[PDB]
Amino acid sequence: KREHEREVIQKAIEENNNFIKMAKEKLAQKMESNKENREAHLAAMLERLQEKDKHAEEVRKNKELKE
Amino acid sequence: REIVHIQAGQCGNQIGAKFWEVISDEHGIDPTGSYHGDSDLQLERINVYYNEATGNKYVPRAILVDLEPGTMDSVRSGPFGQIFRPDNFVFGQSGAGNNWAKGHYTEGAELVDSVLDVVRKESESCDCLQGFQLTHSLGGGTGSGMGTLLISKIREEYPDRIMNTFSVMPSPKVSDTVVEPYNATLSVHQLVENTDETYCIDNEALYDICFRTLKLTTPTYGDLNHLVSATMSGVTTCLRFPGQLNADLRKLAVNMVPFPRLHFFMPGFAPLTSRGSQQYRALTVPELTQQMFDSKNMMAACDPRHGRYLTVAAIFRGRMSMKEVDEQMLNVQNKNSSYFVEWIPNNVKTAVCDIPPRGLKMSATFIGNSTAIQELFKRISEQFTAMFRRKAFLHWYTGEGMDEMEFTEAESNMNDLVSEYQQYQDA
Ligand SMILES: Nc1nc2c(ncn2[C@@H]2O[C@H](COP(=O)(O)OP(=O)(O)O)[C@@H](O)[C@H]2O)c(=O)[nH]1
Ligand SMILES: COc1ccc(N(C)c2nc(Cl)nc3ccsc23)cc1
Ligand SMILES: [Mg+2]
Repeated sequence: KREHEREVIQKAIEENNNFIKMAKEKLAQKMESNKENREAHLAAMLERLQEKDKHAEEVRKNKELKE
Repeated sequence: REIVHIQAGQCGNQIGAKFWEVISDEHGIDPTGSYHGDSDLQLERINVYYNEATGNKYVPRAILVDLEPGTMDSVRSGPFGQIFRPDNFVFGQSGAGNNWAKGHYTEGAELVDSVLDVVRKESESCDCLQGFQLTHSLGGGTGSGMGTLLISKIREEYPDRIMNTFSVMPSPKVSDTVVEPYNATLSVHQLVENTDETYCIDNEALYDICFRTLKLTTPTYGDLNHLVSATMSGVTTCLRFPGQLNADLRKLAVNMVPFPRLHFFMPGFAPLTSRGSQQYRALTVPELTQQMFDSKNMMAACDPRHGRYLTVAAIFRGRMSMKEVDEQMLNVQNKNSSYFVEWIPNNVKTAVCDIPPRGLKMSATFIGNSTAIQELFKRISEQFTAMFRRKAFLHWYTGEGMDEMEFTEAESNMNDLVSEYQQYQDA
């Protein structure tokens, strides 16, 4: 009975620890992928704005060729 | 032959405090521990329950236990609270939340060694320890879970001492939480294995008595505990006073328990009185005898006519004819012989004590080992399974590390107890 008593309290400690552990890992993974995804969206937005500067340079070049 | 008393949890400490108030008054001890007593019958066996201190003070051999400090503060604030030895208050801070698992496995485990240290100190000063008596409820967390944890540890360290309990069974009519049937069933499983004798104090019966017989419309725990303290005083009479019997806890166990597991008693009391209001006509010995055997006077809500008395112990208190007491006790058995098992000859024993309890010229206390006690455990078993079949409210327990399997074993053991009581009701 003493053996079973400490196995019960060790089990309670193990479940509480595991819950804390999984919550900590779950949000660490969530914040990591959230940061990646937001950055990928901003990176794509700039990459298309920069293409607008590449195209605007070409436009002025073609005007020069017309002279 | 010293008894060590332990009271645990809210209910245990409240009925515990009342018991010490009541028997101290009977033995002529005031809240200071001084004896201003009339008779000398009062002191002859006073050492069964009291340590003597220098300056001829009498200190209860009592240990007060709780995982929560509140109701032990109220006891110390209480009338006789100054009589208890302050070192024998052992308490935690977090409470048990009405959870057997917390009292037994997580909160109670943290505190149980301190209690066992206090138990040890009191035992080492004993010339010859009889054993222990515990007051507790089975429906809460502390008295139920930690109380049964204490019983198990006390048995390991004192395996040749007697363990006696006054256990208050929960009732929906007087109920704190829905999980009482869980706590009670887990506790009964412990009581079956680890006590020699337990008085089943049924809050259902205490409520029915107050409502029906005592015409108290809204009974409080104060009204319930008046009944409890009267019963506790009566059933202890032959431990505390000199008589033709000079009983102790082991002889009570030997003569009341024909098979080890069937050690759960229905107590009875007469006359039934409410607190504060006194009635001025004493009973006749014939009246005492009939009332003490009446189902309306049982402190466990079971019908005695639904079973058989294996053994009975009866104690009559007050100045009366022992001849008339003998005739009336012989009368009830001879007229109702079918309700006493034929295979235990002369299974009714009567004792008389001259000192009556406070407020009564005459009283009768009844201790029955009846197969009808199975009704009590059946009632609790139904309430348990009603929730358990849907696993309702279990998370309170699995959250402390308990497994469903432990609930299944405790329920199955209590069903076996019911079967065994049924086995002897027909023999
Ligand atoms: N007769 C009686 N029963 C009580 C009293 N206090 C609590 N109870 C019962 O005990 C149960 C509650 O358990 P409790 O002892 O308060 O929890 P604990 O503090 O952990 O021991 C309830 O079902 C009540 O019916 C009391 O003063 N008298
Ligand atoms: C069935 O036969 C018996 C039942 C019980 C006893 N003993 C030991 C008692 N012990 C205490 Cl403490 N009180 C009383 C009161 C009346 S008997 C009794 C003896 C014989
Ligand atoms: Mg309570």
